[PDB]
Amino acid sequence: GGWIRNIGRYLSYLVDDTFEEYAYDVVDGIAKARTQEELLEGVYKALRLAPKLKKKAESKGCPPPRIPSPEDIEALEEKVEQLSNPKDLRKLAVSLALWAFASWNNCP
Amino acid sequence: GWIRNIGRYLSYLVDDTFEEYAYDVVDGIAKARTQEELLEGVYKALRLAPKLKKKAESKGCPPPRIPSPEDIEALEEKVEQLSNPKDLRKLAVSLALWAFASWNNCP
Amino acid sequence: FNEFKTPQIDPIFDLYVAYGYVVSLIRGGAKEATLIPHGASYLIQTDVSNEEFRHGLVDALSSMLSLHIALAKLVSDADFSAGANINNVYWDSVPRNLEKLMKDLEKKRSVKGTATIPITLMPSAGKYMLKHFGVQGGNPIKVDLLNYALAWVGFHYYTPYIKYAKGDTTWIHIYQIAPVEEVDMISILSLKDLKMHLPHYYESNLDFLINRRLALLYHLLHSEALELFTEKEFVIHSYTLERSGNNQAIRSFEEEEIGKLMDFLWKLKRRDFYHAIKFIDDLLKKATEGALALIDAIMNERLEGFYTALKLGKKAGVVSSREIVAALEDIIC
Amino acid sequence: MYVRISGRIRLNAHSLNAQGGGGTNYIEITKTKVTVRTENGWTVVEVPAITGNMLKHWHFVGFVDYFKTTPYGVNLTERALRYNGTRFGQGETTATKANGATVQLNDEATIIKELADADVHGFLAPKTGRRRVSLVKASFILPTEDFIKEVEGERLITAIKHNRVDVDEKGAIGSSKEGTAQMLFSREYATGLYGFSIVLDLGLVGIPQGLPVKFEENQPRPNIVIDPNERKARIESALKALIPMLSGYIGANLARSFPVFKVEELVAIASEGPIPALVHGFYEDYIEANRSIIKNARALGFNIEVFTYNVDLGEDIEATKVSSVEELVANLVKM
Amino acid sequence: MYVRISGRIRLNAHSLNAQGGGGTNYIEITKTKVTVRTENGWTVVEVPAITGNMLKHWHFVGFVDYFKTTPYGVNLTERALRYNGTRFGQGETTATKANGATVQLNDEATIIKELADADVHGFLAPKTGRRRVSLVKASFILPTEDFIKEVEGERLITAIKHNRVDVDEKGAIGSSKEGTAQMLFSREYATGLYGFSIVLDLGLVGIPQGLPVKFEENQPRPNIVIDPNERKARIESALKALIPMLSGYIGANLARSFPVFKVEELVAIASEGPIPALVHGFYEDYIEANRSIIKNARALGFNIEVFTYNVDLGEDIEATKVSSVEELVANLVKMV
Amino acid sequence: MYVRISGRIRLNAHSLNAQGGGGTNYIEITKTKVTVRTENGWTVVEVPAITGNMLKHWHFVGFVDYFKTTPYGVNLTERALRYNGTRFGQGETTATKANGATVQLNDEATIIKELADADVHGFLAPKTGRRRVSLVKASFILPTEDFIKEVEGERLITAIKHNRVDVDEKGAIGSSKEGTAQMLFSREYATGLYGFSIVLDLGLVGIPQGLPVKFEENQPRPNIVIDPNERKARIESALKALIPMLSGYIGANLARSFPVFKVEELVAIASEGPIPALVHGFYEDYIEANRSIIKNARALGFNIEVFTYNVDLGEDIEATKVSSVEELVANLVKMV
Repeated sequence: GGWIRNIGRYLSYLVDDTFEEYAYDVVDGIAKARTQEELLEGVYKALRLAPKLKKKAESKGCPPPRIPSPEDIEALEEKVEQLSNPKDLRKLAVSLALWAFASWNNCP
Repeated sequence: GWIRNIGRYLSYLVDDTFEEYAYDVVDGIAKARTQEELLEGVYKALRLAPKLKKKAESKGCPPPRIPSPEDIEALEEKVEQLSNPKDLRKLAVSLALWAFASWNNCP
Repeated sequence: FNEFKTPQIDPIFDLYVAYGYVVSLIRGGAKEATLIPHGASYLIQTDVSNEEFRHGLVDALSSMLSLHIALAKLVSDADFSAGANINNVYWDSVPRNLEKLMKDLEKKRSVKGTATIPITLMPSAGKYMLKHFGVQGGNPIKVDLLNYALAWVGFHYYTPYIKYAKGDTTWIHIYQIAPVEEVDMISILSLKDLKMHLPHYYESNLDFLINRRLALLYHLLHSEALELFTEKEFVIHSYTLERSGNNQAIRSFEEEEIGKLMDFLWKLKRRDFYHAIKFIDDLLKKATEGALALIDAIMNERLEGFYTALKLGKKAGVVSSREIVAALEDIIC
Repeated sequence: MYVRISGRIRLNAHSLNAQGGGGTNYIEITKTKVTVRTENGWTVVEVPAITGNMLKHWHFVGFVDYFKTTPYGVNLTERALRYNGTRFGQGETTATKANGATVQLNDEATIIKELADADVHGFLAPKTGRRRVSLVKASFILPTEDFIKEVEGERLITAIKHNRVDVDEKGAIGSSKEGTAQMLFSREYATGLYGFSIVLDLGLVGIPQGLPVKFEENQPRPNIVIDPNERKARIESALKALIPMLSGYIGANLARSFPVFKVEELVAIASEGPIPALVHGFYEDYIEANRSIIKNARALGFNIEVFTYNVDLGEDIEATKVSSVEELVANLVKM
Repeated sequence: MYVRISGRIRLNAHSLNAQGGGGTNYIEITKTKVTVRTENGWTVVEVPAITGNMLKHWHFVGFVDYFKTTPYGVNLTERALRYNGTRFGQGETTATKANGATVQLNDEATIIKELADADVHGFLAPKTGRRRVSLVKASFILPTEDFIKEVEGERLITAIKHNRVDVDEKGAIGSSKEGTAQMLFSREYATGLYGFSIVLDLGLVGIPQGLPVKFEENQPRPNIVIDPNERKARIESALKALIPMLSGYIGANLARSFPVFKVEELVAIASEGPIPALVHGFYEDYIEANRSIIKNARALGFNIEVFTYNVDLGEDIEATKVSSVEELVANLVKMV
Repeated sequence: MYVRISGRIRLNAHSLNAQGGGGTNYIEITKTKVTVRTENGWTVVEVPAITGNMLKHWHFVGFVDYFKTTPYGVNLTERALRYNGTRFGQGETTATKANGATVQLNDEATIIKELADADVHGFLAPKTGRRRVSLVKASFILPTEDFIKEVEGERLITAIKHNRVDVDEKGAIGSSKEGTAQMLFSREYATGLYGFSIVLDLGLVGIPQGLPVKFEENQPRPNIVIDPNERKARIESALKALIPMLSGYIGANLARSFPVFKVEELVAIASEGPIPALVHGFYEDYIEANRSIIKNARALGFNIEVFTYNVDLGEDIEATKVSSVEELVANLVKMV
């Protein structure tokens, strides 16, 4: 519903260059989500690095990361609570995690 | 139609200049019957981006370019409504079809 | 309208004789000649005279015999002497029959004999025919020498074929293109352009001449006569002759179609030509299984065949450029 | 007696009825064109279809195998022992049995009395005519049109390559000049759900073709020129011949493939008199045709026993449930 | 005798019957299509499978392994001792025995007497034309329909990539221009619950196909060209060849893979006579079908002996609860 | 003398048989798909595991280590002395002996006589085609099914990040522009109660596969190209190679990881004649399967001996309780 791109923008900061933060394990966990609880755990692990990247973004002449809004969190919770089937859960978990590896122009 | 850009990225996994030969992902993306496994295969193919980046960087030729985020949502804005496998194959096979193109990468 | 009738004997030999009628007319002139298919009769309508038809026929026979004398009981490595005739006796029988026809016609004398028909002109023939409770000795089927010579002229001038030796054995693929609705003289001449003489390839690298469909694909790859098959409907009747240990027999008689393959080739080569023929030849030489999958996909409109062919080709030596991939994508629609 | 069995079967990973590839290193399975409707369109699909020649050959093999157990197996040609069955020819006027007994070909009655295979699968003598038709006939084995409609595309033909390594005395291998035999051939294995239909005229077994009845005492009783006990033994052997038929014993490449076989559904009609063939299993609506033809035949006065396996065929008809092929065999040996 | 076996085996992490060569990168495993219900129309799914050629070759290997220890092991082909399946290929007429003696491929009885591999597994003599139908027939190894329905198409293939450390004697990892072969390749390993079925026709061993009977005293005496003790020993060796069958010796790449095998359940029937073929384990409902088959056959007047492992079967017909493959082959050889 | 060993061993904080990254800082561990029975139906789960190739390589390392001390250790390969796993790469026809001499590859008997490593672990020489299968069979180190049942997966993976601090002479971390190598890689570690199984086919050492018997007067006998002392030394070294296998010498990263690698339980069989392999420790119900496969084997006439550690084997089975792998290998070498 448009929040996938917003959350993927923040997820891409966990693996892109110019950040010295190569967190691939969290991306693998959020992409290999077999059940909703571990998907939420991976989302929390990814979001725990929001201060980690926000504090150092201004320390290297880069714009602050686009931290997802609480509306994005609400949408994610609504989507998770309505998915009791791993079938569509797999593709939903793949969708946002795919945005991590992209050619984002974070630092001009 | 956002096909050449992703095809050239998938070509990075088959060309001999990248001595890793990621052929399983090509089979996964080509042999896709419904929505989930196609997305799984494309995610697996995209996950090896640092591999290609550090392989080209450590070899001399310019590093490969990741598919742009602008057509990332374009991939999921169409494949969602391809409920029928018959018309889904037209793109699932084509994704690997464009993975074997020439795609000159390094001089 | 002279509207020549064609004997109704065998829709393959019938096709050969009715389909060499056109070249006989052309060599004698006979403008505005057309062919109406009658299922098997394959009648031809034209405004030529009988003497003019005979003059064209003797011109064709003169050209054929002049070609035959180029190689040497005289045995030549030509289409109608030994290239297509799998039986050794026909290598001498056919030239004698043709020169007899020449001698008879040049003296304004109609032929008054009948001769055996080889399996090359009509695979439906052979050595034995079931009458009631067994076969007939010798060769039961016989044809008048005039139609025999006309069908031989048509086969030599129009129908492409391929011979692959591979040591003791021998494979001969024979292809004939059959119109189904209607054709004029220019169409039939365009089909005649496909015929190329002395296709005795042998060697060992070109071992892909087996798998008849693959062989015809290879032959049609280097042919650029006319994209007539996209505007007219044509079929292909093809068959194989094998001489494994002097055991002359036919093992394949499938009836495929030529429109789809020509359409595919034209669509693929419309983008790039340098990367088309080299691509196809490399894939044929290296990935024979990939080539079989590709031709199966072409004849069946199957998506997985193209992917399998490209994967197998890229495994060994195939570059598989971008433009051909784009052409394949466009064909996929 | 007269029985007719038509149904749909499930088999996969088979190389049945290939084109041999005697001179070509590539072995091709049968390739056939089948016309099918495609929602207002008459398209053609290239799928394998197994010839009934191999089906009849394997039925004869099963019959000759089951006829050895019975004590009345002496009346059998020595040719049939080797899975042969040419049955003479132009230059043959003498029949050799298993024990090596000379049999003349003057009349069909003596031939069928002394030979059992010729009585079932027929024979001919071009020297003197006296042709006899086969009492067992089998149709082609092709995928049903419903399966073709459901699958539409897809290769469903796997080309698997197998090599033949042959090293020298110590370890040396050779390609084309060391004199060894090293070939890398390819086999096409097919899949899909097929449809079959077979007709077995056991009612004419042991009766000369030219003399169906005697009609000497004003009663046209059947002309059973052979002994009734061994006649019934022949009937039982021919019935049990179907046991190595719906089990995976059909075709070639049995040593290397042995196809995974399981019959899905079938309908069989058995009667003591002549009865029509129902339908080939290729058609998707063949159940309705079966029901209609059975109803018509029963309305025309035919005492038909209907055995159905994994198919309803309507509740109005008197259909007997069949658990498996052995159940049908057990139900058939009663008559 | 005639014995038929059908059951399920739990097999995982196996690169059996690979397609790509040793030097070819990304060594690919064979796949076969299977037709399944999936509570809708018959759908075709491509799944990894094991060809019957491998099973036949490994049965031959086990047969020669268990026949060499027998006193009659000298009556064997030289190629059999090499575990080579090339039995009288194209371009030869005389063959070599195990001890080096020559054998003529002219009379089938002599071939099956002096050689045992060509008897049990059949043979072909293209130069002469002599042939023998194999008495051992092995089916494909397909995953069960219920299992493939449950997995709902989850690949079930692991493409594990590995290489070597081929290095120059000086300690430098050379390129293709140095002389090393440090190349990257992959191997495909499969997993799942497979079904197996193999049939044996040992009742016709030692019997030429040209003359199955002799008819000396007007009785159906079989034409046993070999000694009855030799025939019994060959039958026992063939039956004991099933011991390494369901143990982990029915595939290739055993040195680097050694696939993990475990028989879950199976059935076997033998009656020293004609017997209907058992239903393959690829079908989920094979238990009831086989129960019906072996109950009707027994009711038809057949002395069918049934040994079942880890299945209730019908719990009313004569079935012996066998515990392992070794006990099953012991029961099979006890009734010779 | 043939040996088949199986059992369960616990691994903690292990990074054995990883991908190594190559072009990434994240060092992935090898993953394989295994089948779990499950109360809800058969399923497939991706778990870390160690391929049999690494186990075979480490067995080879242990064998050469224990064979160098032997007086006949000179008959080895320079590559074998250098712990190189390649044997007769493409394009080569000669072997570099441990003594420095040159060994021809035109005869397999000479190779197995002068190269103990090629005799034991097999070899392949494509240039001359000389092939010899390995006498040691190593299975995949797979986590046992009941362990997955108990833990419900838990992802069994930890990622630990380590930096590579490149301090120059001036004591600076650099900025990827002066020549520094300051990066941050990650290593993947796993744990679990895995199952292991090995097969020692120690019956063909010194015996060429092209001629196992001589048949001087129709009496079978092994054809050994070496003196019996060398055969005994090779057998003892191969059996002792298990000592640096069940103590912590499996897998890579021994410098940093060095897995805990404690043996939990083991059952082994040893017999002079041919014997079937045991069931792998991955399946929970394999101890009873082992008992059924050894008692039945003893019921056919196999002179077998069973060594058990942490497994009771009941009371009917005559098995010796072995305290540790040292007594196990001592018993193994005791029976020649």
